[PDB]
Amino acid sequence: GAPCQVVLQGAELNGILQAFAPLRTSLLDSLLVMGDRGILIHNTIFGEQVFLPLEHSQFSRYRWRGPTAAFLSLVDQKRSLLSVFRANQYPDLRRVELAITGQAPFRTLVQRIWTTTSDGEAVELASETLMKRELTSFVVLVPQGTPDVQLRLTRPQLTKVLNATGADSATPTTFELGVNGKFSVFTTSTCVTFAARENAKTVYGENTHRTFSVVVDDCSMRAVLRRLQVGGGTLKFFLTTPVPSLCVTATGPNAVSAVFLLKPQK
Amino acid sequence: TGPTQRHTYYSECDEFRFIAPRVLDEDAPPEKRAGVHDGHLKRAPKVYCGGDERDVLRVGSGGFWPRRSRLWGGVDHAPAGFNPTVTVFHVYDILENVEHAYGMRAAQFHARFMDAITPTGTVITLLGLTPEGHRVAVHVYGTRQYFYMNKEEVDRHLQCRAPRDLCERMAAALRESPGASFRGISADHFEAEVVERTDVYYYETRPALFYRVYVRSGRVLSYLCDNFCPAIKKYEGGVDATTRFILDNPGFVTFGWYRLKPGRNNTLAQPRAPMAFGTSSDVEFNCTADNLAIEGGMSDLPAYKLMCFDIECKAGGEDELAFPVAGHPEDLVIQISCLLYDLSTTALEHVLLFSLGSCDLPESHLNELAARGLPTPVVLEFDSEFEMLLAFMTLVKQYGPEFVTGYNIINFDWPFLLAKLTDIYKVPLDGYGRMNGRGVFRVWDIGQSHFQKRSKIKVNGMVNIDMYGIITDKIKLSSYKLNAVAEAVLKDKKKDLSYRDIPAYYAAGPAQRGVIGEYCIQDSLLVGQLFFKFLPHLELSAVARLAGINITRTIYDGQQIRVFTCLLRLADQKGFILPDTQGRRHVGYQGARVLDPTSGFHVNPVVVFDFASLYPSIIQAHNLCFSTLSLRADAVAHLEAGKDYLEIEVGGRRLFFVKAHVRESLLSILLRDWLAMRKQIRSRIPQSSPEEAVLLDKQQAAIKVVCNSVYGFTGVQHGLLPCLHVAATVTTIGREMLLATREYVHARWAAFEQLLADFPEAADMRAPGPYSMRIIYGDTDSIFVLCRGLTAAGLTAVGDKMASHISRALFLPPIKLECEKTFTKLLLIAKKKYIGVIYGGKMLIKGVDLVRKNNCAFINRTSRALVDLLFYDDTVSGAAAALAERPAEEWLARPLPEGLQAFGAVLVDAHRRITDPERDIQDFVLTAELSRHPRAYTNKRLAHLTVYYKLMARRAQVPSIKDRIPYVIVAQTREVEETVARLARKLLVSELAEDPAYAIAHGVALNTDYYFSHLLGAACVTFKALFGNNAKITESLLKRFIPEVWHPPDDVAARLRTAGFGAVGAGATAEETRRMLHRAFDTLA
DNA sequence: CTGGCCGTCGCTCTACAACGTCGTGACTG
DNA sequence: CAGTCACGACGTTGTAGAGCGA
Ligand SMILES: [Mg+2]
Ligand SMILES: [Mg+2]
Repeated sequence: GAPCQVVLQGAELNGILQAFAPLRTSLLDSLLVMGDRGILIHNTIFGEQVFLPLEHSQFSRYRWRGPTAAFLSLVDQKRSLLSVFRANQYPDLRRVELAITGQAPFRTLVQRIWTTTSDGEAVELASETLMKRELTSFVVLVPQGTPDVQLRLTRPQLTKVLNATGADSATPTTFELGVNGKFSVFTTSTCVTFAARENAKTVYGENTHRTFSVVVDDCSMRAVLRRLQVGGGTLKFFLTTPVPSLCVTATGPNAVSAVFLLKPQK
Repeated sequence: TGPTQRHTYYSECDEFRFIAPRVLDEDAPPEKRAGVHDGHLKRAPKVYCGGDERDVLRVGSGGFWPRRSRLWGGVDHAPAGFNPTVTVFHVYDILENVEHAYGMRAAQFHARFMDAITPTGTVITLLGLTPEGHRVAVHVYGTRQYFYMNKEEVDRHLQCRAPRDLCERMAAALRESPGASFRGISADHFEAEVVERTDVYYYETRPALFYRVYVRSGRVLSYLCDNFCPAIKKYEGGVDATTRFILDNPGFVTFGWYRLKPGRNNTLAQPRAPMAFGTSSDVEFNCTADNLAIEGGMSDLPAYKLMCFDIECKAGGEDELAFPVAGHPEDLVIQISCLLYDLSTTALEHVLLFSLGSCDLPESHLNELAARGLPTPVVLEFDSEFEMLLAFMTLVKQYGPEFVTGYNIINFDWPFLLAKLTDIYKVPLDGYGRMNGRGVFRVWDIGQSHFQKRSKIKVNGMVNIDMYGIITDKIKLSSYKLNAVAEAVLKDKKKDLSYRDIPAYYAAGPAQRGVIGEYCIQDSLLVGQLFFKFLPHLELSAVARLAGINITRTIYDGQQIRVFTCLLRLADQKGFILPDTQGRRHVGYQGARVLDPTSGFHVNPVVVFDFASLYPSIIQAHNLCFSTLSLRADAVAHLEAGKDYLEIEVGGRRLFFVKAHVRESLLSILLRDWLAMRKQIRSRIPQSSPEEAVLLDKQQAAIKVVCNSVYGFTGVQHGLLPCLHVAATVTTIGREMLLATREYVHARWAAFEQLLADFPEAADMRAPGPYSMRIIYGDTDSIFVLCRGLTAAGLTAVGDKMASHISRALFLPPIKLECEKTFTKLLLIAKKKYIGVIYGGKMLIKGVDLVRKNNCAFINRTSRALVDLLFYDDTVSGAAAALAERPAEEWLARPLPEGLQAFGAVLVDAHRRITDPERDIQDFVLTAELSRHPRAYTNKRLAHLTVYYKLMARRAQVPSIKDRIPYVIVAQTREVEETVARLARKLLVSELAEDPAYAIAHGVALNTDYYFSHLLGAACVTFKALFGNNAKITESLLKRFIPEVWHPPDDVAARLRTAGFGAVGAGATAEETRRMLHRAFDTLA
């Protein structure tokens, strides 16, 4: 048996695929990092940070012996370790495995694939098997602590927030919450509001109680959150820090998320 | 009184253009120390030496430089009663000049000679030494050039009744001529006679009557051949008088010992009176060719002098860092180093330094010279450029070195001098060679001339050998700067003064000028050493002797004229005449087969069979010639197919060549006689003295070079005597032989039993595993045979036996297949590209990047390390053998074998070193040759042309055509991206190319992405063959060895840190990275 | 009573640069 | 939900360098 083992099969592989289907080849270039807690995918889109965590709970079987490991998704700058989950590229899947080998400073991941064969006998797609070495000296910065305020939007609501921001640095936008739960965003033009709770314009969340204002010259939101194809999703503010930032998450275990750096207006 | 013919060199001078740096005026205020004085001055030119002073042009009891001259202007300076007897003399050079009886009125020539130049005539001057060291000129009278025209054709065209009619027609045609140059030419300037000859082309060509027409002058002959009757074919009109002299007299040579002797009616060579001398000789004679004989048995070179010289220049314009231009009056020659050697002993005799301004050589340099037993440098000082150049040209005239060498003298040192002497000053050069006037003294650069192979210099009696030309033809170097060549060939590291250092050293007083002096002398001594290592004069004279052309033409005039002249000698004694082509597309015919290689790394023994002198042997074996070919089948109907002629299809046409017993091929006769001669010479090299052995070695090499050229001669479209039927037949037969060898080997020794049936000695060569013997490669005349199941140890001999067996099986007796070598390992990469190790142990590298001049030292060293691993490490050798067990695509999906870890280690180390900020930029210098003039390029966007125009913009030294231009590829900074659009994203290599001197000086960074990509490229190209010959798979697998690193841009990292993001990876203990993930996943949620 | 040029062959790989096309990719009514 | 303007990468040709073999 391999020293480290990961398996997706059946509904679990049906799950991960169900999770990945909306990603739309955005994440395929990425850092992939691995531990006992699961798999984490990381990439920058238009400069802003993007992540997809996958907890060990989503895997049919798992292991993790050795330090954290880190890979780049792109294999030989052409194929990728995530290509498997671009669901229309392989409608035929039945199992996928990851295994790791080599000692802790210089490991290698191997990825293996099996498919339907007019029957469930799971023939191996041997030619498609992938190998990728560990990054020797990677450094990646990741979220920490807890969001200070959370707000929960449906697909209509979140898209209308994207409508409510201006499109570029020539059209800066301010996100706000006013006292007694008046969430808002505006861009001189394109002013909108949602009524917070701890029907169309109501928003649910946590720590909704605190009033604040943050402004954004960054163009990114109109592009990033569209091309991760967000459905329903949460705003998760990190408002407290000298520079605040906003994690906008999706919904379901496809919790693909992007963190937007804001103006440090005191 | 006065010389019969006027001397045109300066024997006296009292007004000249004085040009001199103002910085030499030590008492002048600095307001007045810039630039040059330039004005005419009414003094005789002076030279200063050791506190003494002399007129440059006075010949007398003193003298600051040696002389080997008798006359000066009209004065005879030989001691009274000087009248040496000449019996034997060595000839090194031959001139041909036209004399006129009327001009020779008052020279007291005997009637024999006057007759020969009566209207006018061509005189062959043999230039030479006596064994006592006197300079000799022997003027030979009575050699006429001639050409032929078919009698029937010219009788039809001109209605000639007689040979005298033809002469009348020819004189008339020259009289009514543009330019009116043939004034008073007469029918009696011509003789015509009727002879029977055959045109050399085709076996069917019947003998016919021709008028042979004698002409007294080359000018006449060349005009008649261009203009007389263009419709009527001419034969041998291109042959010069020297050639006629050499061929019309049996055994005569263009380089070698002669004797004077009684001629036809006991006639004797007449000594010329000194006033009738044509040249700066000590003694001169008039004679006819029957007064001459080869002095056989006399061997050794006489005491000829070699001058090795080097000029240095200084710019004078406002920009003193601009490279000097020659045509600019103020860009002066400031020093001329001049070393005089005796060729017979190799001894340095004189060291002469010419300097504009005072010049005190450093004592350290004088002591080094004194230690080495070298003559103390005489330093000659001049107040102006003119006086220095005049003095140098005077030394050249008065000392008259028969040989002149230097380094890049043809491209730089000579042109710069001649430009000054002819453009700035108006000195006629035509008296400054051996003749006293009217001689050639000329440089030809390549220029726009599409044809011209090299730059040339002709000085009428002075053999110029440029060591830059010699070295680039005998050593393969990325750079041919003198100090690189010194390091490579002589094994001396030597400092080399930059042109940009010269101005400061010049203006820093006499001692600093002395330092420039030291450098100039050291340069010239290196060049001396190179010359005496390679002994280029011995090679060249050997070829000159063999080919029957003069030494000068041997050096500058190509390969064709060598075969042409030998073929002419043989055609003559057979009754053939050679026709001249009138006037002045990729390939003319199909060449050699190269088999498709079984590409891979072969660890079983590989034997190489190769045909010795394939194309020469084919020409002999199949009796191939102009004169043996027929296109018409009609031409051979009286002969029997098979036994009288070869019928062969060539270029999609049926050719016939008759066999040797019908008619023997002229080309075959040449090659047979030469190869006999070569075998004879090599049979004596063992039982010879070390001094004699050097000469014999030079002789046999000359023969090899000339034999090898015969095939090419036939293949030249628009050459002297082309025949593309012969050239194409040679390669056709060669193609058939290579395939025949393959078919035979495959059939005959498919099974080990069959090999043992031929070679009992194979019985104890059998190695473990299955026997097979298959041809894996072959190119032109070599074939490579992979011999599974046999041991390398015995293979050499058994293969020599097999080669000899295949020979007598398949091929006619001059043809000989030989077993050259066995490889124990062979990386057969591609056609014309392989790396392997010979059974003795030696690595042979062919075709690949490691042995190409263009690529930089860094990439080459790394490549050589990877190759030395694959071949000379056991572990890696086995791993590379083990890759071959599987299809190449599978290696993308399995761990690469354990042994190839070391090969990985080398790439990792190279990656690490390439990005070292304390790298030496010389390791990154790429180079390419200017093949042609920059405006003869179609694709203008090339790295070396980019650097070429940058150098010219910067007024740096512009490279000559055929020079290798060094460059580095610089980092694409925004400043660079500017300069480019400032010449009207990712930029091409060409745009990021730069002169390495500039790159050093301005601290320009190298393009590491380029150089590392190019390393991985060189690796990938070479080791494709380990991985199914697939470049994409190999690039992938090699790239997997490098330690990849990912971290965000520093600005982003900083900003994220200010927003409370935690770290994973480096910069933290592993447990902190674990901790941080457990926060991350739950905050991403 | 003044003028001339020049003058081995073909095969082959590889890099480089220019040219055209291809699959992707967010997109609007 | 599909006709669509646009973009980075790929394959292909020609040139050029430079060697291979006579
Ligand atoms: Mg020099
Ligand atoms: Mg050979």
